[PDB]
Amino acid sequence: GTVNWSVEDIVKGINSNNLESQLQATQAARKLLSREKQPPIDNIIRAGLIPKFVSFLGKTDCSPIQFESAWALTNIASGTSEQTKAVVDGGAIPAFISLLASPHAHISEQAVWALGNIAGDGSAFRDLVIKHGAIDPLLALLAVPDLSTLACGYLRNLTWTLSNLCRNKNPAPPLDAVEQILPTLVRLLHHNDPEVLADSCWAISYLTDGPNERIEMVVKKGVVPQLVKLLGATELPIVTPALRAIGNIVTGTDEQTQKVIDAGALAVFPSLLTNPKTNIQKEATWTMSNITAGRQDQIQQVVNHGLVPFLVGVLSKADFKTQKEAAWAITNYTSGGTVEQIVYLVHCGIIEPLMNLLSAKDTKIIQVILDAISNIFQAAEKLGETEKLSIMIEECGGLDKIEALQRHENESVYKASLNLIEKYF
Amino acid sequence: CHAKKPRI
Amino acid sequence: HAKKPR
Repeated sequence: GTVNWSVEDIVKGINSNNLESQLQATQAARKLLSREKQPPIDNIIRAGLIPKFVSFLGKTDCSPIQFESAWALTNIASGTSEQTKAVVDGGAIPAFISLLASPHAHISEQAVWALGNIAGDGSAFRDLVIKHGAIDPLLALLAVPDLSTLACGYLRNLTWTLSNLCRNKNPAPPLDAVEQILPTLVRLLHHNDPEVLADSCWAISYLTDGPNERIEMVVKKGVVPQLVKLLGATELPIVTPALRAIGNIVTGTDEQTQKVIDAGALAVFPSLLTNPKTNIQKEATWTMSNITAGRQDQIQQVVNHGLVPFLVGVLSKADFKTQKEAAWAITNYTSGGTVEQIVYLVHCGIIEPLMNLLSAKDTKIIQVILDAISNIFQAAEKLGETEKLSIMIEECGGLDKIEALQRHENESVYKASLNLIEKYF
Repeated sequence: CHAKKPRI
Repeated sequence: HAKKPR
């Protein structure tokens, strides 16, 4: 009875003075906007209906029309930024925040959903949702002794909308807002539903992507151990955001990185660095490169966990992006590691996998590899075994590579190559 | 995490 | 020796 209407019919019903006719027309609009194939969002917008839907959102006496217009506006705001802007310009933000207090959970859920869609457009609409005062009523919906008493979908949508209020940068979410939200995020990170856990890890990942003060807000809440626990989950949808959050925390201070080491993260990296997913391997090797860029006690923690062989394996076979992050890890290890540690590197078999990558077209990776070779040679001088290193590099096909790199279009490549080809070869 | 998601 | 981003 409300299926396959026309925008003309929907408009004729919404512009009647019959609340039941308007309810029928708004339901027909919801069903139109609920279709997977080309929902006529732009036709509905041009018809001038968003204002009437927003006005229906305030009809507490007809909760059904509230719910239907909430659903309709949710799906309009789910689209392009211009469409979400139509929704916002109609005055829907304050109305949805008012609906967050509805006695009907199917209506407050839709208000949560619509505000999540609005805040997900970008930082400006996120901050406008926060200025209209959404965080207090949103977190109030989660103020329960046990979260398991709520409904799966309700909690999932609340967690999602909360993660979208932590999302986007330039600017990053307001600090007072992050402080208000984090406590509830920790609870949700300790929930049992994998969807809630995945969106909570995504939220933490957003909050940790920035200056070390943000990383510190998060780390000071004691979440690293739980993120490392979820890093070993069997559901990749949870492992990906968790690995991203841990890798972001490793971009800050050495003390913050130590928090990750102390939590046990390194014991999971044998599997992450052999993971069938290319992006898991890339993220894990990048995080390793930022750990090898830290203190020598942390490089020693890497060594102790048997992860140097896994980095050798990644430089031997992986996506070129993962191989490049591995090369960066090696260069950082050799730049700030002890001599003994560099000798361990060479004893694990780094030379040949590193030299077979001096045939790549990317210039940066060549620079990184050559800097690492230089570091290893310098470490060999302190031991007086640069001839052994030279024989090694020459017996895997390396000297040919460096010699040819002299004749490389780049300049830094040529000069580095030549200094190596002279001081040692 | 999808930036925006519709219902049905 | 240099912590880098993605």
